[PDB]
Amino acid sequence: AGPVTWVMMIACVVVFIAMQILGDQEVMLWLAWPFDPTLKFEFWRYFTHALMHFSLMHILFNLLWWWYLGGAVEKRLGSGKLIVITLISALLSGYVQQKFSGPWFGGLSGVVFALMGYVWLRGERDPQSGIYLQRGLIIFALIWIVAGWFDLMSMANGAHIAGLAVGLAMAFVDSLNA
Amino acid sequence: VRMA
Repeated sequence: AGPVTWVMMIACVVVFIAMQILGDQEVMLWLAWPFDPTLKFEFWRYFTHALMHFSLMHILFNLLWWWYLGGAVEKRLGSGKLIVITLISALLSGYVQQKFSGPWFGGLSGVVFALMGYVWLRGERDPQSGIYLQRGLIIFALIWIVAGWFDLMSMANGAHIAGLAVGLAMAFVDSLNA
Repeated sequence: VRMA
């Protein structure tokens, strides 16, 4: 699909590949959310946590959803919209994951859960936009959230709910200005 | 580590 969808899939592959050459921990040291307030002005970390994945199914499953839902947002709502959904959601989901469990997390699923929230609510309140999420996925999303609450694995439950929430809020606002 |  779009330039933004694709730029983000290449970033996560490039970072994934570095984690394989350098090791996770080495890459985490630089891209993870600030663990020590001294690092708080290293601004990229509020975002870069999103680019890290820790297995191949981790990256594939995330890029999958990201491709499907992100491309749909870019295709219909434009690249500027997708950028804004990505940035605010990586930041806010990172922020809440950190409060939940500290700064050692990564993945794009926070941004994905925002996308699922946006695509579903926007598709429900403003079907005129031309996106919508099929119920089969809104059930898979729901199963996915709660399957993190019970852990059989190691999910970022603060990221999922925070991202999810962000995507419903952004979608609500956007379906008023419609 | 946790996976978002």
